[PDB]
Amino acid sequence: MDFLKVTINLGSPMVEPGDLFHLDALLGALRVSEVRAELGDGINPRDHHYDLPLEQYRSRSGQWVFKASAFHINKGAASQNWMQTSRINTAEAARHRSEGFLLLRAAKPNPAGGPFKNSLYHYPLVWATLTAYCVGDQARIADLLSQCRQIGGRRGVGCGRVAGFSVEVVPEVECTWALRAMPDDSEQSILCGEYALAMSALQSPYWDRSLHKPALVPTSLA
Amino acid sequence: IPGQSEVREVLLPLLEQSASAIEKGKIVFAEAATGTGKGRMIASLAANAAAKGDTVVISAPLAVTWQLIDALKGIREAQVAGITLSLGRPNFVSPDRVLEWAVDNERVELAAWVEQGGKPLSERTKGASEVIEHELCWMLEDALVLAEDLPIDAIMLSPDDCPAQRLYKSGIVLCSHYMLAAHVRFMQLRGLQSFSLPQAIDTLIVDEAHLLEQAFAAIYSHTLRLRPLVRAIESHVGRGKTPVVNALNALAQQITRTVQQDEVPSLEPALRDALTALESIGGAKAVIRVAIRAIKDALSGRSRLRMELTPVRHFPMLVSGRANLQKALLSLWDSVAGAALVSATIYASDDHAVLTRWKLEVPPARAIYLPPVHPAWTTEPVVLHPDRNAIEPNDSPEWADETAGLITKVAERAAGGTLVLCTSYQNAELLQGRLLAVLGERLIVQTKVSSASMCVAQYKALYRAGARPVWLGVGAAWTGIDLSDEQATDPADDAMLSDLVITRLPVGLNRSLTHERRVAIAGFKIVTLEAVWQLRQGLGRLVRRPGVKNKNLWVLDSRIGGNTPWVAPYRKLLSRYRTAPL
Amino acid sequence: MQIEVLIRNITPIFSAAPGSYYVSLDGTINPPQGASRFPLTRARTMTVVAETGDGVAKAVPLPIVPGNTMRNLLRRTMLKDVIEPALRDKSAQLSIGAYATAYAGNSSGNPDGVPSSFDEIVTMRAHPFLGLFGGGPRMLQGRLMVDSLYPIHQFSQRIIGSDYINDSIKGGITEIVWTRRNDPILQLGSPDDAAVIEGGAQAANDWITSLLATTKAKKGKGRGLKAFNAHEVVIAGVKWLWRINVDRPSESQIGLILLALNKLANQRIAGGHAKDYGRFVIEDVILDGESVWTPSGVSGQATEQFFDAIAEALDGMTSSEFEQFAAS
Amino acid sequence: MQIEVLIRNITPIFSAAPGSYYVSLDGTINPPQGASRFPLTRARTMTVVAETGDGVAKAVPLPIVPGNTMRNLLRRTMLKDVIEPALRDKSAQLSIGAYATAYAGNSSGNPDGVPSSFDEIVTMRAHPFLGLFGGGPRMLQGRLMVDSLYPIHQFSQRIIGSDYINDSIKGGIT
DNA sequence: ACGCACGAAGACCAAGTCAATGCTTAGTCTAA
Repeated sequence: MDFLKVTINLGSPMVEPGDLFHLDALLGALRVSEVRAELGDGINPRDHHYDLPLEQYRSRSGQWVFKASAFHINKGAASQNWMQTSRINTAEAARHRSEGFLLLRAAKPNPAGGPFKNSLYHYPLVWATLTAYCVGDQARIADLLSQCRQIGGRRGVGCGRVAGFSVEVVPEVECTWALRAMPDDSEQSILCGEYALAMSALQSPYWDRSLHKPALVPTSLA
Repeated sequence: IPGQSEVREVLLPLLEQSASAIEKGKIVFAEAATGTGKGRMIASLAANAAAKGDTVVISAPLAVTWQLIDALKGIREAQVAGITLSLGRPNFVSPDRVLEWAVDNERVELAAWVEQGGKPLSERTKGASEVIEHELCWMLEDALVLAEDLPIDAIMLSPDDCPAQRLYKSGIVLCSHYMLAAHVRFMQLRGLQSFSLPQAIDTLIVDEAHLLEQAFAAIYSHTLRLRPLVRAIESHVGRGKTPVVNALNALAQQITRTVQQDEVPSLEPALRDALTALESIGGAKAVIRVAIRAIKDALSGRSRLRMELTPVRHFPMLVSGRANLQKALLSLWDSVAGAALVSATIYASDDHAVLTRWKLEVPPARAIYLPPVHPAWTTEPVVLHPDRNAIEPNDSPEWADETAGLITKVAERAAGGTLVLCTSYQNAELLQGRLLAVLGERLIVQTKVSSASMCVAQYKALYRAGARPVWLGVGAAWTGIDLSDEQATDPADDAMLSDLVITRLPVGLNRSLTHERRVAIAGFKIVTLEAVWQLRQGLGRLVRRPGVKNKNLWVLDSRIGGNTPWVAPYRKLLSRYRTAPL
Repeated sequence: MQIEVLIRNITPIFSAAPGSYYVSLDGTINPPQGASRFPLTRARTMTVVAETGDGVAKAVPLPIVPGNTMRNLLRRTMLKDVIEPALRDKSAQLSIGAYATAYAGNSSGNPDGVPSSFDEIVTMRAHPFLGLFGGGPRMLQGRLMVDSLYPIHQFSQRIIGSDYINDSIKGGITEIVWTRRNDPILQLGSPDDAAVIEGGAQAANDWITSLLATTKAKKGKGRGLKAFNAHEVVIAGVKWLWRINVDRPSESQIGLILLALNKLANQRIAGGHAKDYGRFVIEDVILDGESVWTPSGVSGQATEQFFDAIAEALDGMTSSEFEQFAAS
Repeated sequence: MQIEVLIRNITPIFSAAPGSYYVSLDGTINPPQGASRFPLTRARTMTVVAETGDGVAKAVPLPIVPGNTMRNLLRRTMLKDVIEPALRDKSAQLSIGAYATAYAGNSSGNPDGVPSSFDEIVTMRAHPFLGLFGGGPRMLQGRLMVDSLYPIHQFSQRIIGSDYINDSIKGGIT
């Protein structure tokens, strides 16, 4: 209904997404947040994450996706490998075990695995300006993005705060909405650049492995 | 909004939201460009505030205070509320000392004016005393108009020394920044003289707030004036002069030798000696009482001591005052008053008015920013010549020679009246000698006495005479003075300030101790953007009327051509202006 | 709900950065091969962009405390100060699954993966404590989103903001503290000192001979006690800002957060327990732009409802809720 | 539990700061290469944030005693004056490894890396001496949080609080 | 009497790196 460019500015570094970060997924998450604040936490999230101000592309086989390209990642600084751990305080647990707060009969903790496992994991942190292209209503998209505060992931530890955002109408020739996971039988003329065949979901949520389908994923964006 | 009849299109998108934020209790920051009709929109905001009941106060320098008075007088919805004046002592004359001075000089004009009652004679004062219906006497503006032969500061209301004195205590309040300074002094001292200002006002508007912070620093800083003080004591004071000057000069020499060459422990004996001796200190007692107040302000323990010999005169100097104005003083103003302010240099390129929020302490949630605006006729009708300076802007004579030659060829090429922006008296005096050889009488420069009291009027008269005059501004001319050919109501004449040249960026023009605190806290970034503010302020002299069509600009500093990293904001600022296609 | 906590650390804050980094005696980080090298444990630094030295943008490191560390500190404070005493008052006992879920959100109690009904989600996400910190076998989305402890520094202006410019520090805030470990046997000086040792002089002689032989063998080509090294810490006195947001908080959850903030001063930040690192004092707590920190802790007429709600929740809290949350 | 000990030193306190420093005869630290330089072992100073009357917070050095050094001092004092006399009263003997771990926290430079049993952890953390310091071949968290020795100075007012301002000293103490 | 404790065991190749920040110079008078 109108061609849009979505720009997001970060006040804190975000987790660099391993796979494509799609504008429609973020809009669906914000819509689910709105309907949660309006109805509560008992809602089914799958009943409100398609009520987005984005018009849909449908292929020959009926496979459909939102016209919202995956966010482009331009890094203002080199990616930083962030380290986080996980451990249960062994002395504190021993005290609780002595005092009957904990019902554990096992003699020793096992840092390699089990309840008292120490774990080490890493994820990259990047300073970037999030730009993506979509087809929809400017007013409604801007309203939805107004309540968005964090971008990407690891939001519980405060990664990817939004300093601001901008939604602008741009000519179609700039860059298309196609830079996303398009269905397998999508038309070649609407694809921008090379598209490698891979397994990914076409509708949000994109982490659900039961929804995963063979799809054309942009090579220059993964 | 009442009073919006004269509001121009540029001020329309901002005036309504600024007025709405007033009742919201939110402090807002706006940049009404010079020549966009600031006075009448300030008057409209004042009328809006007066309509809803709460008393109105407005802060402005005296000249623009008169200008705003001229704008607000025609507003009935502003006239509905009682309009009160400013009550500054130097805003009037002695007048008895002034009377005797005029009698001794046989200046019958001043004598007749004072014996008549010192009633208004100038247009601004007459309007402010008649249309506002405020009986006034002994105003210093009329004395200055009658004669420019009163450069001394002894022309000032004697503390022991009237219908205006009755009207001091007898809606809209007219005041400057320093009236607010005096009243915040009153609150901070007694709550924790001229008390006409209400102790709680729901609306204040400041047309020049970027300089309000330095005014508050000035009131909260007391200068010892030690070397001029002892010189004046030797020249005038005769009551036990020898031992008094012995003690004072011993103090001056000891502080100069130890510190220059009460926070500092070594200053404690000097402070004790000054307290013991300077109390020995006639009508000139105020000249010693100011130094006494400076001494006890230093003794107060809340002050920071800055001292150094003058780079030009080598006279020892001591500066004392509160550097901690950011905790209780401005926050007291915020609690007392919900207000708004306007200044052409509020929002920086990347600071987003943070410097404003910090200089003028505002609660983090109470402050609301506004989008920047600029008319097309403010940036387009001027081109910058690429004639850069080839030498570092030091005080070396060769640099002065080269700059003088460059500005001489500029003046020869100059279309009409021109302004050369000189930062300090040192550079001007070093520069005026070379110019006077060629320009001759065409060049006119400020002095310690020569200032905008009569020099701006003389320049305006000479420009109308076709002399193509050159005004070598020094500090004062950087801000406030008007260079718009108001009489030529095309308005596109672009001749009284057809061309203007900048001699330095400048760098570190502000010398307030609060600026030192800010640069210590934040680093060299703050002074660079403050100098950007100053450079933008200097460009404010270029235009003060709409529809200007063709002017020219020259930049003279090797630093802009040296590609040093820190002058990048200046490059960005001047990049907004198209260069001269030479 | 936004919580802004202004934290000034009395003692240096030491959050160890992963990696084997070296330093010389003079203080040069990663000295060249020419001079001697000693191991260094640097503070946790995050690469941030800032306008350093009048530059447009510079990626300079900023010593911070990781957000996960702050989250775990808040969880431990709640557990050890309000939750555990409340459960003990009822003589409640927790299984291993419930305890692991409560203290680290570890799904080891029921790693099968349990479905959660909508009513169960509504009831449990409203729990005063477990709702804030999701996890367990169910592994919900917690309502708590705590930011890292960014220092109020020149480089953190675009992360903290300009609201607290008055407390910023211009220069570097990192300092190197050198540690040393000495062999106690070499410090014996008389048979009275060696009386407590069972071997007496013979044991000390054998220990010293073994040390000398090991040192000679190592010089020619088992590690002794003697060790010299340093660790980098953030200097004491620097102010920090902690930003906490709770998404759709109930009264009980906000009351629990306020109680934890009341009791947070007794805990430490990051590491350094041996050297008493991380000690801090709360200076100001801001709730939705309103200052609430009184000199006697978080108090006021605008927070009595939260305290009453959390006290009521603590009165009726039982271990069965923890077991149900942990699917045990 | 918080313990605050107020200490006035009769004799000067000298804690060596690692690294080579030089001073001239006049007293100038790190003199220019033209003048004569002499080796100097400075007293250890830890950078601290100090506020002044101007309200600006700046990083200034402060001569202190390291927390580790005087933690070891406390450990040695306890062992020499309380623990070891008690052991010797009953003719109790410690092995060389036990003595080394009691006085330094470890019997060797290589930690075991094997977790301790819960009952052992509880018993050791209930020990009057071992509970305070912990350590051992298997890292045990001690109960003793010990801080460095901060002189009561204008620079340390932010650190040690304002309740000891009556004993502060203005000028340099080095 | 199913649940939990507790050792043995089985994959097993294996480098190159370890700074990220420096920067200048005197006008104001419009409250006691």
